[PDB]
Amino acid sequence: AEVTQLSNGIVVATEHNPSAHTASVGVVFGSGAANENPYNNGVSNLWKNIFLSKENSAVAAKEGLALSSNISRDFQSYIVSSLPGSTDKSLDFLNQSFIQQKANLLSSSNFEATKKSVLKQVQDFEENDHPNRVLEHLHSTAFQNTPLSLPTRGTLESLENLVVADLESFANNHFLNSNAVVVGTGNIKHEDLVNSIESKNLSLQTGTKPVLKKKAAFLGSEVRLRDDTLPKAWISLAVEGEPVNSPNYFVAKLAAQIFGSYNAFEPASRLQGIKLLDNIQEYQLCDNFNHFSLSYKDSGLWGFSTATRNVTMIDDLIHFTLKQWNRLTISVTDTEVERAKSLLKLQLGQLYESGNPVNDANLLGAEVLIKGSKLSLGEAFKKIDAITVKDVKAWAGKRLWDQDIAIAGTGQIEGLLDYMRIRSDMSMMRW
Amino acid sequence: MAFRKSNVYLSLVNSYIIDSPQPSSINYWWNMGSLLGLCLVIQIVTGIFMAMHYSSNIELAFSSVEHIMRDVHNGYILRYLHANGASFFFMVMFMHMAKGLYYGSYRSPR
Amino acid sequence: MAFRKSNVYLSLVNSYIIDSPQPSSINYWWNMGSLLGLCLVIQIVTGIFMAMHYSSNIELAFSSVEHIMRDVHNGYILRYLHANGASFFFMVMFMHMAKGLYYGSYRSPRVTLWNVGVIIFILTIATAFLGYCCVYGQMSHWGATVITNLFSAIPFVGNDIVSWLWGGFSVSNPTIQRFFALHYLVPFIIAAMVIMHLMALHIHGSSNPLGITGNLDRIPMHSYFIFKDLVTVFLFMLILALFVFYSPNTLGHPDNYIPGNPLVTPASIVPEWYLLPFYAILRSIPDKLLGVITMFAAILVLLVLPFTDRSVVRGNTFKVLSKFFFFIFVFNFVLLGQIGACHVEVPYVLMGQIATFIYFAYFLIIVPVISTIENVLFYIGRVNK
Amino acid sequence: KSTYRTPNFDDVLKENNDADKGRSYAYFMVGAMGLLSSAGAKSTVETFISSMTATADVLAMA
Amino acid sequence: PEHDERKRLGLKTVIILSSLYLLSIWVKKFKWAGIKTRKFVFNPPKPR
Amino acid sequence: AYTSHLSSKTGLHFGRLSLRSLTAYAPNLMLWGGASMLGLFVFTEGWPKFQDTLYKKIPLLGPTLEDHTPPEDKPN
Amino acid sequence: PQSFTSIARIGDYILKSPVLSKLCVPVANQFINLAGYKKLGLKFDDLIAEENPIMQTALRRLPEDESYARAYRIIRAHQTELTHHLLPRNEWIKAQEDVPYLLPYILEAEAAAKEKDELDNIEVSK
Amino acid sequence: SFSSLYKTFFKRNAVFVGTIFAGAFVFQTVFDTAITSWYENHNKGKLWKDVKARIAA
Ligand code: HEM
Ligand code: HEM
Ligand code: HEM
Repeated sequence: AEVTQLSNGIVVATEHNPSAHTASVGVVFGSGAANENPYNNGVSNLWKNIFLSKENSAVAAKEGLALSSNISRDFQSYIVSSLPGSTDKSLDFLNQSFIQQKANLLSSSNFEATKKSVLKQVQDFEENDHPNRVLEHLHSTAFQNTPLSLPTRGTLESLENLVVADLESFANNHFLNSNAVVVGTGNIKHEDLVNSIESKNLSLQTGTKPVLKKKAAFLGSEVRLRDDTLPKAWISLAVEGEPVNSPNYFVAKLAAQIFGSYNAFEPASRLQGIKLLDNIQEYQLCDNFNHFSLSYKDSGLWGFSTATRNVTMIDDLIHFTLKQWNRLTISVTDTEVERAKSLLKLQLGQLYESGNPVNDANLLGAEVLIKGSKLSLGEAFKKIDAITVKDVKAWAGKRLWDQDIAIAGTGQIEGLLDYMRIRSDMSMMRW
Repeated sequence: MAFRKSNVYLSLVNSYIIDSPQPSSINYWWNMGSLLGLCLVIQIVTGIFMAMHYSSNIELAFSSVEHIMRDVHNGYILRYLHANGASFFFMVMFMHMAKGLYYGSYRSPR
Repeated sequence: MAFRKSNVYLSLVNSYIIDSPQPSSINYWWNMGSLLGLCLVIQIVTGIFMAMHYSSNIELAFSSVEHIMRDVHNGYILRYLHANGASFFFMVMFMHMAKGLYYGSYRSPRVTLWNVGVIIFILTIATAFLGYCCVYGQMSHWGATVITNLFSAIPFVGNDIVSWLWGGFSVSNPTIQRFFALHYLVPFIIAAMVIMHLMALHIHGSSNPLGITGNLDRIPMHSYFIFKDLVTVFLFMLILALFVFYSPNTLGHPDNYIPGNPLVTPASIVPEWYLLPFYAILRSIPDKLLGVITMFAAILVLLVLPFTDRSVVRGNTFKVLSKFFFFIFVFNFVLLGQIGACHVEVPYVLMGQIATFIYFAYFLIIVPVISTIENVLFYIGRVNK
Repeated sequence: KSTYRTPNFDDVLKENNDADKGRSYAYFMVGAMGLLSSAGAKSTVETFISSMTATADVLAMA
Repeated sequence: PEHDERKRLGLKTVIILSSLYLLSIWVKKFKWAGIKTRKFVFNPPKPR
Repeated sequence: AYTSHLSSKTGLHFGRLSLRSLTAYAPNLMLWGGASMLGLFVFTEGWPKFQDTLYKKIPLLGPTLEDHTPPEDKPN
Repeated sequence: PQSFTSIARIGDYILKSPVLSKLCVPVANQFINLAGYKKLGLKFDDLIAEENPIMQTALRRLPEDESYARAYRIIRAHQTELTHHLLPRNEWIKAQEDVPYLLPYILEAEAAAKEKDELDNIEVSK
Repeated sequence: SFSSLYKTFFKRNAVFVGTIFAGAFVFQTVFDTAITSWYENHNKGKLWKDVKARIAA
């Protein structure tokens, strides 16, 4: 359904869909925030925000073009959305403003304003957004002293040290031809986009990106950023998950779906077919949780992330969650796997084929940057339907039974016990 | 909640042994109280297993202790365990009282 | 707040004795638990004050008990108080267990309470047996011989367990000194088990004779049930004083005043009267292994009763058939005791076997069927269709 | 100093961090302690029971 | 008269308890390593 | 096609224990039975009846347990 | 311990049969008169032991006027049996007054819990 | 083959405690024999078997 082709310098990937009413054109680079130091962290955030400057957005909005940008740990994307007859203008803007004439966005008194804007933005994230910063600290201690622990927002002390030369240096090291994938989603054809890319000479740069010296390695640890003036108690908790293009990638996604996500204030989320809600709905142990399976180029993370105002029974919450995690190793039943298979196919269909051609361009550029081609939804559904109970048991014996955990928490987490008491829940005494 | 928490007796065991919040910085002088509990269990068990054989008349007291040393299988183990364990009971108890005297564990709350 | 609530120990005494919310409608059958505590304090105190004079050797056991009865000042008071207070301990214990069986105090909240009670029942039976064997009369020696020769029926290690319990090759000096050390020890396990009984009682409160919820009308235990229990405490002391000072050897077998002779069988070996129903359930089965297994099952079949009482209202207060069969169980127990006192003769063997079957069919057959039938009758007597 | 700058645990981290290797090393020590505790507990319980079994004074009169 | 057997059992007991003491020291240090190598940092909070 | 109903059976259960959980647990129950049997083989080793029946039948540790005192220096 | 749905099933089978009705209904009426809970002012659904989550659910779902009236009947029976008397004969619960008022709430909570357990232990036919 | 070593002996706690008790049985027998042999060999000539052999010769 989707067509990727390597033209003479660059990889063009389209996902044509004529039922759409927009067409998102963009370039997705494969050098996210894992390609930073501790000292220039947040230069990708600043590249994102000077791509989305007021000066750069007036130019696009005069032509009927909306700009969307995204920073992750693996990839970073710069996507230009437009009406379907306006793909040539999207490529003209992406060529001129971002690729060739790059030293005009990077002027003084625009870089300064955008640096002040991302300083205020990162400070507002670090003070107010409590679940997402607990997940960021979960990466910060799961993969510490290793490239994957860098927060994609960038820290507040490393963003203040940044000058224009750091953005130019990151641009020359990463915004390359061997590192880019130019993506067209919405309703532009693959022939039309590649004809437009051959028409105007579209080349970013020639060198190769810097090879990282140490691969990402999970180190079991914890961080305890307790803040007794916060109402709730946010705690993420994770084991090492499968990386992307692993054979147990969909199995890790399925095992995350066996325990699903939950929202105690929603009455139709109380009635989910999880066996953990019998434990945690008696004394209302949590307000919400979500089990995630993140996967990156080098490693991944598998666990959950919760929040509760029952600050005295944090230990019962963590205990019952990890004692349910042991059931994948010992006694996961068949209907849990079938319910999770149906719900995982539903989650994957709501993620991949939504009506938003920005998100499809993000996912397509990432999945053909890492793997070189995009796996179709039918083959993914067959790989999901081929997962048996024995596969979840083997994966949970490998990755979950008595493995090291990474924990991260903020708020009123005095009730959260220390590491060895929580890590003793990863393996029962067979009862 | 957990079964060690919701039970009647396991909540006592949990709040005194399992979940009992101890400070991080207490040293091996705080092991003397647990050692006194171990000492007392040793004394009670060995004393019962020697009171099974001890005869408390004035004509049979010393000879019955001598019967424990001679005729009872591993009876010298019980007798020497009782005597040396009472001496160690008082050694560890003097260390417990001296710890309370040094670190001021007698003061206003305690 | 008050000092009776704020202190460490007075909060325990307050929350168990002084402010303990009892339901208003409980009756004098709820006094037997406090009476059992009084019996235990009587037994432990008179036991210590006789252990100061008793000698556990096999040549000095009976002579030292007679030294208590003759030479010790008020020692006859202590000995008759200990013996008849053990008989009264078991009377009030049977009343406590029977009011639990009657008013449904074994059901869903108080299963832990019922099971700790059964553990206390087993330990008190064992204490009474060892203390009866401490006198070393004729019934003491031969009761020890019979009940510890019961364990030679286990086919693997029966002789090993028997010669480990005896301390030798028959019941002798090491057996009697063993039994005295154990008879001193085990009542403190009973006191700790009584504290566990009080914990399991305190977490859910008492039941009431109606069976309905008692959370609505409650009364603090001090100044109401303190004096309501003082009435039965003085009544228990009055009946015990009668049986200690005027008929002191009525509840005792007269063969215990013969010294312990291993070469003479006293022609009817019979334990104390409160172990006689279990002695009858023992002798009903014509096999030594299945007999002691049936006696242990006779003590342990009360653990089945929370899961066989199929009723939906608690207690036989409002149940006609359950009331009738409960008193059939009670008088079957009295028949079983009178059967076990008898010799092994022709109508008595069949009557003991039939009474043992009725004893086990009460918990296992009669109670589920009768309670299911009463559930159906309670439904269809007031549902119009 | 940020909270995302984790401190220097490098003096206490072991250089290789194989999971099965480190867990076999930890559980071999815990299992050896349980081994010798089982032997000592057996010897202790058999000591007290064998004290309760019989005496030489009656085994001579056997 | 228990002298020989008492010294024999003393050798057995002393060997087993010395090995258990050293293993328990290792198990203590292993269980306590995660607490023993903690680090606290303090970036003082903003005034309200 | 189109599926209007969800076809399912109600399993087999006794409230908490399920047949599926019992079949998933049963080999580790056999392992715990074997572990407790080894525990009884430990804590009954000094028992000379169990030595005579079981532990002296062992190839390399069997004759190790039995004694070699003659009936000239045994008092009984 | 016996489920209320089972009591309803057996009792409905007895009541829907013309022979079993005329044979067992007077036995139950005389059983209820001998049971004597009406002399204390109690209806039968005050007598059900409430210390289980199905009964706690039904008692939470009882409307408030029945809750206040049940509270008064329970307190009145406690005081009556405290004084070791009965209520006077005009204060006895009449036969037409002894209606099962808690029974639809008990049977509905029982059906909900049985359906919840059955869906907890399903096996999808694949 | 540390993965195989862990997966065999240390994954299941039942097999773990079973190996603990099996090792404790083998240890009790072998170690008691070793201490008995070392004690009787250290005290050679002083035990009753050696005094009895001297009387016999
Ligand atoms: C509080 C704990 C105890 C202490 C401190 C203690 C102290 C002592 C001491 C010092 C001796 C003299 C030892 C000697 O020189 O021979 C002794 C002897 C004795 N104790 Fe205890 N004891 C305790 C518990 C018990 C208990 C509970 C009993 C009874 C069951 C008991 C029974 C004996 C006996 C029978 C002796 C007789 C002599 C002997 O064989 O040692 N002990 N005790
Ligand atoms: C649980 C409570 C107790 C019960 C049920 C109990 C039961 C008995 C019985 C029935 C007898 C035989 C009485 C006779 O017929 O002469 C007896 C004897 C005896 N008991 Fe107890 N007893 C208890 C507590 C104690 C305690 C705690 C001690 C020790 C301190 C003790 C010491 C004695 C002694 C020394 C005898 C010897 C004979 C005598 O003097 O009566 N008793 N016990
Ligand atoms: C030393 C023996 C005992 C003592 C001191 C004791 C003490 C008590 C006390 C004080 C109560 C509360 C008052 C009452 O309800 O009567 C109680 C309640 C109870 N006991 Fe016992 N008890 C003993 C033995 C037993 C036995 C042998 C059983 C039967 C297995 C038992 C079962 C119960 C039950 C079921 C209750 C709750 C009764 C209710 O609240 O309706 N107890 N016990």
